[PDB]
Amino acid sequence: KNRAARVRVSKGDKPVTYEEAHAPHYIAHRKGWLSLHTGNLDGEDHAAERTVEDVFLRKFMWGTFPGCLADQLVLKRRGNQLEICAVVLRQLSPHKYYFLVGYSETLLSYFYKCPVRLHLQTVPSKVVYKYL
Amino acid sequence: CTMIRGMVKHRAYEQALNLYTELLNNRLHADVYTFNALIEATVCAINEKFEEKWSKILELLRHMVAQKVKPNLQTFNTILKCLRRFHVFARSPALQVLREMKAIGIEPSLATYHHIIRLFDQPGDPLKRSSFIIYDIMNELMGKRFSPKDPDDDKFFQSAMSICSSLRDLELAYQVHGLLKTGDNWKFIGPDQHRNFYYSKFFDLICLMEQIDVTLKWYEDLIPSAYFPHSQTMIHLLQALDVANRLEVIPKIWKDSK
Amino acid sequence: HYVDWRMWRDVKRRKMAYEYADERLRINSLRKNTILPKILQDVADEEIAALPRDSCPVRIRNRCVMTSRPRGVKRRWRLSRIVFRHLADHGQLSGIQRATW
Amino acid sequence: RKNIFTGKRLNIFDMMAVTKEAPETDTSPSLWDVEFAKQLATVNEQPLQNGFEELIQWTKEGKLWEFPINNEAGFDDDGSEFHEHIFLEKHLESFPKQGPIRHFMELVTCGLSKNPYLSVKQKVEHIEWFRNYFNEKKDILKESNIQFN
Amino acid sequence: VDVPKDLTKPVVTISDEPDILYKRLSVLVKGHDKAVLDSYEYFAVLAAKELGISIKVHEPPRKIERFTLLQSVHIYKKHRVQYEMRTLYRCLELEHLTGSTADVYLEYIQRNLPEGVAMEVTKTQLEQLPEHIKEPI
Repeated sequence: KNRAARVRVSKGDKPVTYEEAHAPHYIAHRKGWLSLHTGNLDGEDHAAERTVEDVFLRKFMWGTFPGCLADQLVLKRRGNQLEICAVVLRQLSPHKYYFLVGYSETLLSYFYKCPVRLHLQTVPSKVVYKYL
Repeated sequence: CTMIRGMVKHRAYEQALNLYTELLNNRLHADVYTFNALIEATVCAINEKFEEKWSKILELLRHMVAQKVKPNLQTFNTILKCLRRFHVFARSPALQVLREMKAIGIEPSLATYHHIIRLFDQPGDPLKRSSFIIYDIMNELMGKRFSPKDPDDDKFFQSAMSICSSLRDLELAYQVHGLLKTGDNWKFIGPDQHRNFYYSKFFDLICLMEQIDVTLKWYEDLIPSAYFPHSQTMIHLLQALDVANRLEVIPKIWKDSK
Repeated sequence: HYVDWRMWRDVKRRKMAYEYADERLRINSLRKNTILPKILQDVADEEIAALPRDSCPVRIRNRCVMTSRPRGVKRRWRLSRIVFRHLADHGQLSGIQRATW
Repeated sequence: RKNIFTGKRLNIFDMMAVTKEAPETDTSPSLWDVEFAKQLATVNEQPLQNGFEELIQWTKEGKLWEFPINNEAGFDDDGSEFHEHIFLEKHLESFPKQGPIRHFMELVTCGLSKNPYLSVKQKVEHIEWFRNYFNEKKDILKESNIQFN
Repeated sequence: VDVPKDLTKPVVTISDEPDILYKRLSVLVKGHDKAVLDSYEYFAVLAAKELGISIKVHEPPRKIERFTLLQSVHIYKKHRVQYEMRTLYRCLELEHLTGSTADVYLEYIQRNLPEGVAMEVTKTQLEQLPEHIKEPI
């Protein structure tokens, strides 16, 4: 059986978002890519660099916002601009959210030498697409 | 020059006087900024009356002329700042300094007009004297883009609107706002506190004087786009709405309060 | 703090090869021709042999940049097949999708 | 009442419309003027009101790219010229005008001219390294009976 | 009522140097999403028509690069997963536009270039004969 990036139904109680509820063979069909850059296009270079940067950004935003990210990040690259769009819970205080936004933006901009921006969309709770 | 400027910045007025004496002993020539620092140090050093301070300032200006040192906007800005200490007497020479600026060709900046307005803002009735200065200042600034020239420029609008709120002149407030909303002049609005105070006074005056329809239009345009209203401002808005018997929006205002 | 000592060895090899790349290029260019005298080519041979072993670019191995897997690494993404499959299946890689035709 | 910009003045200064505009850039940058420029900047400083101003500020600081995109922007190849890159025979001065050494150096110079990645300085470095190597190997070259040194 | 009383126009300067003449620009945009390319084509076409630039549009045939990887970890050679990358192309052919117009249009359409879309613009530049080519040495 295929065990890759799938959520197995056990009791119809586990809540899953839209991303988790869809198997990989649905990426081109029901859930667009979580990252958008030109590196993987035809004739374009630096695909590996973009992949490594995306992995580091995901692992860094996951730990910088512990228990706050509702779903996986969305990374967009436009020229040298990098935009991280994150769905976040409303558990933490807004002061801490703004502190983390400023800190993460400045640190990522200085680390990757690109004008990083971070857009947070707040939700009361993790949106449940279905139960498994 | 730099020793005098630093000692004036650190309020070492006696030490600044000693440096001036040493400069005179060396028989060297300072520059315009040094003379401005010397004027500030002389004014702030002692609590003498207006006559001595004004005589010393005039003597320093004549000495600067003798030293072949040309004036600048900083000179008149510091002159007005020093004369602010003696409002009653300084109300007269302020116009003389302004006319000196005009004759030399040194166009007064936003900070110069702000200092003139502050000098005319003597504790008491402003209609007696500020009415002779604020309209002329607005006419001079009308339809004129500005550039940052003096550190106090950003204050101007705030102060102006404050005294505008004192004069209850809706047209003057509109002219001041249009001056602010002309080209890049909005960038001279100042820090967060100055912006909040300016917008609070402006909206309070609008609620007090303007028609309730245009008052609500300004309420939508400025709040919360420009600033978050204070409780007193919302109280004044409620009073204006009650006067205009348009009570139907009172719950909505409460929603806005929430 | 590389993944394993093998990745550390490969990093050392890459750095040393980059350091000695120009000297190797010049000596090899002296060697790889039929114009210069054979004795000069022989002394160039002994010179290039005298260079450190780890400076040879052939010793550089394209390991996965996240798990140090020596084989099954796609050159475009510099990732092993397992890690690349994981990232693509989660959709974290732009453009890459399951192929059905 | 009446205009207040005309009338009696202090009458101390003259009609000197020209301020201290003499050039004094040869002096070292004074800390005082540098710090006063910060006061002026703070006077003109305001927080961003919309995205376009953010982009303008980023471009001014150099963080953003300068559209339309120039793939060679910020690069000048040490200010070289095409004739410097291509015609490298001028550097072949110490090498003999004929013989196997000249032919090999001709091949090297042609290859370097074909190279679009190395800078002119790097090509000169390669040529000079070959020159020094051949100078060091003068005895072997003379034993092999090819003209050099 | 809070409209600005007077706006400031950006500084535009006219240089005595003759403007560059561009016969044809081929803005070839590559992407992974056909709808995104369609929207960008609509944007570029509307912008060019509003700027009075002669523009045609066509779609070069798409490319699909496919590769194959082992599905399992240790040994299941018979079972594989096939991945593909789709590069869809849209070519905008602009004709008879000057250097300043080309620069401003390219800046406008590149600043608004969507993420995941790459651009390859080729500028055919009209030139006159060099001074030394009219007659021999």
